[PDB]
Amino acid sequence: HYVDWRMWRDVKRRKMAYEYADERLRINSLRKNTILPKILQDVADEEIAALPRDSCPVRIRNRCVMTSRPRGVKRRWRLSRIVFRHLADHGQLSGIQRATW
Amino acid sequence: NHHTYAELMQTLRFLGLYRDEHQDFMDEQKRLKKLRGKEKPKKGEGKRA
Amino acid sequence: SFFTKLTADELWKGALAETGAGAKKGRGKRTKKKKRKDLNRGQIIGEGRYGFLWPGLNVPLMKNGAVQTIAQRSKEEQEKVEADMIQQREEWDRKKKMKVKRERGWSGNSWGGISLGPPDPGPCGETYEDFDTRILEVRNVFTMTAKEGRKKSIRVLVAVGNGKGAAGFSI
Amino acid sequence: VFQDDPYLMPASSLESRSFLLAKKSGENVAKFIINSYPKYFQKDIAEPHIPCLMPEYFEPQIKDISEAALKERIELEPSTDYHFQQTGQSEALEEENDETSRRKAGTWRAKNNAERIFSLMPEKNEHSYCTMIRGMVKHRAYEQALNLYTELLNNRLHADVYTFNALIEATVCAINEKFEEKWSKILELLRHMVAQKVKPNLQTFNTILKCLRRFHVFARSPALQVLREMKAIGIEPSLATYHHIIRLFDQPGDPLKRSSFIIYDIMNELMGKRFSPKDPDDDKFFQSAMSICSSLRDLELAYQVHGLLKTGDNWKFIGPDQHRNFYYSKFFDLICLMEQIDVTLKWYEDLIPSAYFPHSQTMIHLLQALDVANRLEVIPKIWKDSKEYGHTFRSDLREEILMLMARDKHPPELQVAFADCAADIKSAYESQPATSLNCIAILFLRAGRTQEAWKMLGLFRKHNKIPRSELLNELMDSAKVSNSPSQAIEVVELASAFSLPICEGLTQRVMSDFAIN
Amino acid sequence: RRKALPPRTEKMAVDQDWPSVYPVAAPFKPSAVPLPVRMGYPVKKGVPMAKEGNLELLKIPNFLHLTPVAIKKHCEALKDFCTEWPAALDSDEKCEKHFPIEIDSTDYVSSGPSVRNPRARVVVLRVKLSSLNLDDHAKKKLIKLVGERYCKTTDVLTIKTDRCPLRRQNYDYAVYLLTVLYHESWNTEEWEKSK
Amino acid sequence: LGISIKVHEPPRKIERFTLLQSVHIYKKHRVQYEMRTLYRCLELEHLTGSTADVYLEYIQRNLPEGVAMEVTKTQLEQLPEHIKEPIW
Amino acid sequence: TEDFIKKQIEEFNIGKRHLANMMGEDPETFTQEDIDRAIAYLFPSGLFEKRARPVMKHPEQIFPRQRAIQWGEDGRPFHYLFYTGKQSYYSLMHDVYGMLLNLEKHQSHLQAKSGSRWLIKEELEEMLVEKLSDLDYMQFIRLLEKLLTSQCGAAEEEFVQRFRRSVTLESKKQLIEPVQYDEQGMAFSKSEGKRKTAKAEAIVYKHGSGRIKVNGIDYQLYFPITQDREQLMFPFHFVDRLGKHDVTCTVSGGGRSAQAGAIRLAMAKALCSFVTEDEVEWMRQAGLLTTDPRVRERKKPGQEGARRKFTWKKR
Amino acid sequence: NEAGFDDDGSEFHEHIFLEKHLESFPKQGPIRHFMELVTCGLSKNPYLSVKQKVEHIEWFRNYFNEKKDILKESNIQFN
Amino acid sequence: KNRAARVRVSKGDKPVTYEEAHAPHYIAHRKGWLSLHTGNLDGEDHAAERTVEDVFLRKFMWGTFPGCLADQLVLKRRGNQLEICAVVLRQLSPHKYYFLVGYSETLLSYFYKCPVRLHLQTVPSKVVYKYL
DNA sequence: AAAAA
RNA sequence: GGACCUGGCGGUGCUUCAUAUCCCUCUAGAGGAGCCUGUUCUGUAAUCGAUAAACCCCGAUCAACCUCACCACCUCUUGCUCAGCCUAUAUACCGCCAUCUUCAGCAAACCCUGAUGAAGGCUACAAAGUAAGCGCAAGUACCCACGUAAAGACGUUAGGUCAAGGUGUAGCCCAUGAGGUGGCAAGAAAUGGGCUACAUUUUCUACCCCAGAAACGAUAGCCCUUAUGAAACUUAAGGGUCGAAGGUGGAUUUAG
Ligand SMILES: [Mg+2]
Ligand SMILES: [Mg+2]
Ligand SMILES: [Mg+2]
Ligand SMILES: [Mg+2]
Ligand SMILES: [Mg+2]
Ligand SMILES: [Mg+2]
Repeated sequence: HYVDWRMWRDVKRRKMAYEYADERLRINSLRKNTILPKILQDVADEEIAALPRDSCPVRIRNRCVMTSRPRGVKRRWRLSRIVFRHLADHGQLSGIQRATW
Repeated sequence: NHHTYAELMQTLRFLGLYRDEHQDFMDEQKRLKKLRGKEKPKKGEGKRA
Repeated sequence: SFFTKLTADELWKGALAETGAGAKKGRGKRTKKKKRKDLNRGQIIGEGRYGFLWPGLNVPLMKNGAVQTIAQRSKEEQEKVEADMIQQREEWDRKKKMKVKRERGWSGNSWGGISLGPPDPGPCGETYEDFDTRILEVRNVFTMTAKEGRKKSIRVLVAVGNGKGAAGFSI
Repeated sequence: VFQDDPYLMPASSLESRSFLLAKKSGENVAKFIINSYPKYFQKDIAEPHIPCLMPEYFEPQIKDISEAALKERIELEPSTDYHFQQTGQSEALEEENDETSRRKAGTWRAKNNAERIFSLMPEKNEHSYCTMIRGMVKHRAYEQALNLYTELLNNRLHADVYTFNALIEATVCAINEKFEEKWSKILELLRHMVAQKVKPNLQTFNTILKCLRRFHVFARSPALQVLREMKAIGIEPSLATYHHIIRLFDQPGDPLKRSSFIIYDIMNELMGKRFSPKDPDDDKFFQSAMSICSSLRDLELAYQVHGLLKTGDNWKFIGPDQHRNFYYSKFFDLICLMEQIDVTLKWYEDLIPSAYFPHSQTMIHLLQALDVANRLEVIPKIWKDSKEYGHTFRSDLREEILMLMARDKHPPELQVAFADCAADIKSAYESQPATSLNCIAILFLRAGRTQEAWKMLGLFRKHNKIPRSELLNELMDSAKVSNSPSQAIEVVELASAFSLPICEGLTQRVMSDFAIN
Repeated sequence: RRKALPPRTEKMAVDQDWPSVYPVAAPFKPSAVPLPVRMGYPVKKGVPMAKEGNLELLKIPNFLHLTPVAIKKHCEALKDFCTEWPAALDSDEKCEKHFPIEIDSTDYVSSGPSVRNPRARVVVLRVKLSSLNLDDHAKKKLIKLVGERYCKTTDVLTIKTDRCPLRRQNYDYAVYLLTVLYHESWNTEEWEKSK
Repeated sequence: LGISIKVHEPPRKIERFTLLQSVHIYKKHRVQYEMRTLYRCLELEHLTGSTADVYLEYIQRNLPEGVAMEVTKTQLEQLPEHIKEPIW
Repeated sequence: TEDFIKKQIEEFNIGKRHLANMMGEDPETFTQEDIDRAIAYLFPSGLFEKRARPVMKHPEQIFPRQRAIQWGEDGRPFHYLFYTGKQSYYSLMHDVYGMLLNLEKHQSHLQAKSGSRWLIKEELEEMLVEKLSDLDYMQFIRLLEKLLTSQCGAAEEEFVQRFRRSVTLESKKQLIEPVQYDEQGMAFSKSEGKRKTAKAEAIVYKHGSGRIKVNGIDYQLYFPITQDREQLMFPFHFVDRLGKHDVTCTVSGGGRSAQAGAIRLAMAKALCSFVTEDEVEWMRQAGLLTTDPRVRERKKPGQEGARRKFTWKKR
Repeated sequence: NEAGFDDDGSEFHEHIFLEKHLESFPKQGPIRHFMELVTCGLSKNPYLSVKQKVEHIEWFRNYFNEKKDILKESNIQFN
Repeated sequence: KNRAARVRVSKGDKPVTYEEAHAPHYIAHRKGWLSLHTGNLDGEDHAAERTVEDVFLRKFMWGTFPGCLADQLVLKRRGNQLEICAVVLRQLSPHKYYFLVGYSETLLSYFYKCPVRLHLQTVPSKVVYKYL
C-alpha cells in the first residue's frame, strides 16, 4: 500500500532507466567521436529518438525515501534534512553530534 | 522496496501481531464518521444519483 | 512513503490538543471539544480477525504433560469473539456516559451546602473524624498580571464543625 | 539455552521444561508463518548466500507428471493421495522411497498399502519383504515376516537386517512367556543369513537383545551372548540393548551384587566408553544405571556413569527431563552416602544448579541425611522446591524439618537453628492443620520469642486441633517461669473443651504452676 | 505472574573465575553482575543513576570477557599454531636481498551480511629493482619505459594493479607485466641507433 | 606472545557539515554537526602467514560493534617461475 | 537510612572482592586507584563530562553528608543553640566572641602589668552540613580579621590557624634551558615555539657572526621584508648582543609574519642559557618569554567574520 | 573477499588481452580505430568480466552486420 | 524558542525518565548513542540501509510489545551479530516473554540474515528519575 | 470534564 | 455613583552605567553606475505561502521537455497496490523555529499582616520569612582559569508552516482523483541584497613587492568551440574586432 504518487513515479523511472541503459550508453558512445561516418551518428540519433521517455537518466529526481523531498537531501543517507536531524538529536546514530567546537 | 514491507505490516495487522495504533485510530474515525451520517461513497451515489 | 507511522501518544496529543489557546484565554467554549476513548485495554497479545490459538499466550502450555497444537479458528468462533468485543465496547460506552448523582446543597450549580467529608489528618497522628467541612462561598477571582493576562484564582470559604460547640472557619 | 536474568533464570525443573517447550513452540510457529507466505522470502541480498534463507515448499512444481508428482507429494492426506494419483494417472510403483515409506508411515492400513505396492508390479523382493516385516512388526505379526524373510533369502538374494530385526521383535517382544525359543529362532536366523552370504548389522542384534530382555527376567546368558555377538561385529553396539539387559538383570538381582556386576560388565562391553551413537535413546542406559545406584546404594555404578557420561562427551548423560531428575537425585544420594559434608554440599551446588532438580524419595533421603548431620542452611530453597513440586509434599517437608527443631530449645549459639525453625514454621503455615500446627507452636515456644509463641498458641488453639504433651508442658513451664498461670489455665481449658487427651494432666500442671508460681 | 529468584550475587564465592562466568562478549547485565557501578549526571542533593535500568552502561562496550587470565590462557593455547621465524630474516638487509618482491593485501570489514568490496581487489606490488640483472642499457630502457612510477631515490617500483575482481589474478597480471618489462632487456627492435 | 609491536597516535580527522535548524524563513540560526573519530595503528613486525592468520582470528573474535579494520599484509617471495628466461 | 547505607557498603566491598579476584591480586593490596584503573579498563566510557564516569568508591562520597538527628525520645535537643535555625554557625560565633573577649582581657592585663589563605563559603558549607548567606560570612571574616590583628599567642593562634588553608605555587618562572653538547657542539641549544599556527626550532650559537639561517639558506632570501628582520633583531637588540651570536632555525608552516614571530619566540626561549635570570626576567616583562595564542576566531554560521553580522537593516 | 566472488573462474588473459576477439574486422581505417578504442576501454574496466566483453563484441558484430550498406558506403570495406 | 526533543518544564506530574530528559546538545557529554555501527565514520558507506534497518527494527519492537518496554533499545551492530539488548517489565507471565523472544530471534535470523540474542533486565517499571 | 485450575 | 490592588504607559522626577555606544569620534557599507537574484505590477490559460522592527540569492544546499502543486488536447469510474485528494481552516495539533534573550525570575508544601476584601511579606548594628525544581552563573569542547562555540524556563506576536512528516471538521471516486504530448523564467514600471570597479592606493610580466612598462576593468549583445545532457530558448568555461553610464555618492543609517 502506497500513499504518494511522486515517489512511485520516481522509483519507476529509476527502474526503467536501470533496465534500459546499455543501449543508451552505446548510442552515446557512438555519438561523441572525432571523425566517424555521419550515417552511423544519424541512425544512432534516430534509434535514441524513436524510443519513448520515462527511461532517460535526466528524468531521475533524487528524493527522500520516506518524505519524498526534492531539495535538501544528503546523498550519504538519502533522506530529508528534518527526520535525520531529529533522529540525531534524539541520540541514535553515533558520530553525528552537535558541533560544540 | 516498500511494497513487501507494507504487505507484511498489513498481514501482521490482519492476524493481530503488529498492533499499530494508527490504523486502529483510522478505523475508529471511519466507524464514527459512518455512524454519524457520512459513510464512504459507493458506486452510484453523488453526481448521477 | 508507508514508514510514516509515529507513536500513539503523539497521535492522541495531536488529535486532542489539550494545550489549546482557546481554552486558556476564555475565547472559546468548553463544550465544543473532542472526547477520548482508549483502545489499549481489552486487546490480548496475539489477537486478530482470523483466530490463532497460542500455546503460551493464552491456553496453558503444560496440558496433562503434552504440548498443544497451533490451529486456526473457524467462522462461528470469530463471530462469537466479534460479538464479545461489540458487547465490551458497548459496555465501555455505557459506563462512559453515565454521570454520578451530584449531591446538591443550597441550589443547583452552587457549592454552598455540599458536605466534603472528614478533613485531612495531621502528620503527627491526629485524625479529625467528628468534624465536618462545609463550603460557604465560591467565586472566581481574576487579576490582570504581566504575562498570563487574566490570572484566574479560586477563593473558597470553608467552615469546620463537629457538633459540640467547638468550631471555626477559614478562607 | 535459557536466559540469565533472575525472572527467567532456570531455578527448578518445571520452569526449565516450560521455557524449553515455549521456545520450541515459538520456533515452530515462526517456521509456520515463514513458510505460509513464500512471496516474502524471495529477495537475496547477501552475495555469499546464507543457506538458512531458502524457505521450504510443500506444493509440487510439476503437476503433469505422475510418479514424480506422487513422490514429491509423499516424501520430497499424503501417502493415500499419492497412491490415488498414481492409480488415476497410471504410474508404476518403484521399490525405493515408496514401499518402505508406506510401511513406516502409512498397523493395518500401512500393511495393506505395502501389500498393494508389492503386488502392483514385479519390483524388488528384498525391499517388499522388508516392508512387509516392518508393517507386521507394528501389528503383532511375526509368521508373515518370517515367511517373507525366508522367501527373500531363498529367492537368490540377500535380505536386509531391518526385516530380520522386525521379525525378531515381533516374535520376542510381541509374545508371552518366551525366552529360549526366541533365542533359538534368532540363532537360526543368524545362521541362515551367514550361510546365504548376507552382511548382518549390529542394529538387528541390538533389537533382538532388547526384545529378549524385555520379555523374561531371568534371561541373562542369552542377553550376554547377544551383547557379545553385537559387540564382536565392528564398532560399539547400540545402547538400547544394554539398557534392556541392565533393566532385566537389576529386576531379579536385588539381594546380591553379582547380577548388578554382570549387568555393569555387559554395559561396559557393549558401549562403555564415549558417547556412542547407534540407538534411539542412549540416555535410557544412564537413567537405568542411576536408578539402580539410587535403589541399591551402589558406589561403583554411579562413578562409572559419571565417568562415561561427562569425561568423553555430554550426550549420554541426560536426554529426558525425568531421566535428568533421576540422575541428579542418584548423584546427590551418592554424594551424601560416600562423601562427607563439604564435598557433598559442593557436589549438590555444582549439580543442581547446572542441571535439573532431583526426584522425590532420593531427595527426601538426602535432605534427611543432611539434617541428621546438623546442617540447616538451605531450608528456604528446599521449602520453595517442595511447594513448587506439589501441594502435599511441602507439608511433609515442613514437618520433617520441624521435627528436628521443635524438641531443641535455644542454647548459647542457636541463631541459625532458630531461623531455620521459624522458616519451617512459616512454610508450614503458608501451605494452604494439626501436626504441622503443633510443630510450629513447639518451635515458636522453643525459639524464645514470647509474642511469636503466643501467636502460635492462639492459632493452634483455634484450629480445632490440640497439640502434643511436650508443647503443653513447655507452655506451662513458660507461663510458670513468669509467675502467671493464666496462660496455663487457658491452655488447659482449651484442651478440655476441644475434647483432647490433655485433661487431668493439664489440670494438674495448671494447679502446680499456680501453687509454685 | 510474579516470582523472586536470587541472582548470581549469592552464588559467587570468593575464588570464582571471571571468564568462566562471561566467556562470550556479554553486554554487561546488571541483574546478574553484583558490581556496584554508578555513572551519569548527579544532582546537588542526591545520588546519580545506579545499575538498574542503566542504559548508558549498556551502550558502553564493556570488555569483561577480556580477563587477563583468559588472555594468558588463550595466548598459551595458541602457541602450537604459531610457526617459527628464522634468525636470517630478522635483519632488514638479508630479508630484502632474499625476498625483494612484496605483495600487499586488502581485507576490509563491513557492517552487513555482504562482504563485497570493489576497493579490496587491488594489490600494491612494491619490488625493489636493485637485486636483479640491471645493467646500463637495460636499466635506461626500463626507466624510459616506466617514466615516473619508478622512484630514482629508494629504487622501489610502484604499479597500481586493479583491472580484475580477484587478487590472485591481479598478482598473475602483475607478474606478466614484469615479464613483458624484462623482455625488453633481451629482445630489442631497431630504434636504438637514433637514441 | 613475544611479538613486540609498536603503536603511535596519527592525527585525527573531524568531518563537519552545516544543516538548517528549521525549514522556513530562519536563515540566521544553523545547527552544525561534527563527526569526531580517532586513529590508532599498530606497527607489527616479523610474522608468518599462520601467525598472522591466528592473530587476525583472535582480533576478529573480540571485535567491537563500531570500529573498522583493514588488513594490509605484504608477503615475501624471491622470484617466480617465469621471470629469468620466460617465453612470451 | 542506615540500613541502605550498610547495604551499599556491603555491595561495595563484595564488588571490590570480586574485582580483586578477577584481576589476580590480593584484596588487601587492591587500592582504590587500582579499582579505578580496572573500572576504566573494563568500562571504557568515552564521554566529555567528568561526572558521567563509572565510579565505585565508598558510599560516603556517592551519598551526601546526611544531617544527623539532634533530638531523642524525650524531645530535648542535644545542642544548646538549636531553637534558632542555625546551630553550628551560631556556636562558632559564640566561640570566636569568647576568644575575642579573652584576648581583650589578656591585652588589658598585659597593659596593666607592665603562604596561607582563609576559607571559602563553598568549602565551609561542604565541610559543615549547614547553609549560610553572604553578609553573615563577610561578618565572620571580619571577626576573624579582628581576631588576627589582636595580640595572639598559642591557643588563639592555633584556633585561628585551624580555619586557614594553603595557597598553591606562585612562581611562574620558566625552566632554564641547560647547555647541551652534541658531537663537538659548544654553545649549542635548541627550543620550540607555537603561535598563530607556526612551529619553529631555533639553534642559538655563541661563537659566530651576526646572520640568521632559515631552513639552510640565509634569512635574506626568505624574509625580503624588513618587518621580519626587525622582529628577529628585537631579541638580540634587547640583550645588546648582535655580532657575536649566530642562529640557524628551521621553521615550517604559516605565513611570513607567523614564522617570524615563531622564530622570535624560539630565540627568546633559547637565549635563557648563557645569561643571568635577571636578564630573562627583564625580557619576559617586556614581551618575549610569553606565548601568543592569537589564533583566528571560529567563523559563525550567520556572521560575516566571527564578529560582524550579515545585512541586518531596519525596514 | 574471495568467497562467492570468483567471477566464474576466468583468468586474466581473457580479461586484459582481447586480441582473440578481432577476426571479422579490418586492420586499417576508422573501424579498426574504433575497435582499438573499445578494446582499450574494456581492458581497463575492473567492474565487468569476460562475459560482458563477449556480449559487447557480439552486439557490435550484430550491429555491423545489420547495417551492411552503411559500412559499404562509409568509404571502407568491412572485412 | 528552540523546542527540541527535551522535556518541557511545567507542572510536577510527568514521570520523566533519564534518557530523553537531557538536552539534545548533551549527547556527547551527558548521554550516549542508541545505535552504533561502522557506517558513521569517514570512508564508509551503506549508511542509508543501516538507518532503514534500525528504524524498521525499532518500529517492530515497539509494535510487538505494546507497553511491555520501558524506554528505548540499545543497538550493537557487531558486523554480522545484532543484539537488541533492552529491559522487560514484571507484569506478564514468563512463558509469553520467552515465546516473544524466541519468535523475534527466529524472525531476525531468518529475515535479516543475522542471529540475535537478547539480554533482558528485571525492572519493576519505567526507570523514573524525576517526578517533574 | 471506576477497574489468564 | 464613590473607594482599593496589579500590569502597561507618562514628550514623569532623581540616582549608577551605555567597552562599539550617542556625539566631539577611527575604519568599512546601503539610493553615483552595471550584472545576478527576490517583493510587486502589466499581458496571457500558466502554483502557492511569508510579504511590519521578527519576510526579500526567503520555502529551494537547483525550475531546459518528470522535479511542475498551472493551463490546452486525449483516456481510466478500482478509478493501481480495497486505497486517496495536486481543495478550505496552523481560530484543532503533534513536530521544527523566530526580535524579546546585550539580564535573571517563575512554580508544589507552611505561617504572618491586610478586623481573614481583592493582595503583600525587602531592612546582617536586620521589624516574617524557610523554599524542593526550572534557565544562566555553576557546567562541555577548542588555543587552561582569557576568549569562542553549544545552551538560556513559565509567554506576547491565534507569530512562519496542515506546503519535513502524520492526525480532527467539510465535498468527491461513474471527481476537486490518476496517466500521456506541448507551453509557462515575457516587459510599461517602483523596490532589497551579493560582486565589480569609479588611476598612480590601480593594471600587466617569471620569482609575491631592492624590478620594469603602458599617462585603468568587469557584464550587454555577436561568431566558433569544449565536460555531461536524445536536441544550449541562459545559470559553466576558452578563443576573437567592436565593448554601454564609469572619473570616489549631498535628504537617512548599520557593525567593529
Ligand atoms: Mg536558537
Ligand atoms: Mg490530487
Ligand atoms: Mg493560519
Ligand atoms: Mg551556568
Ligand atoms: Mg542556548
Ligand atoms: Mg499565516
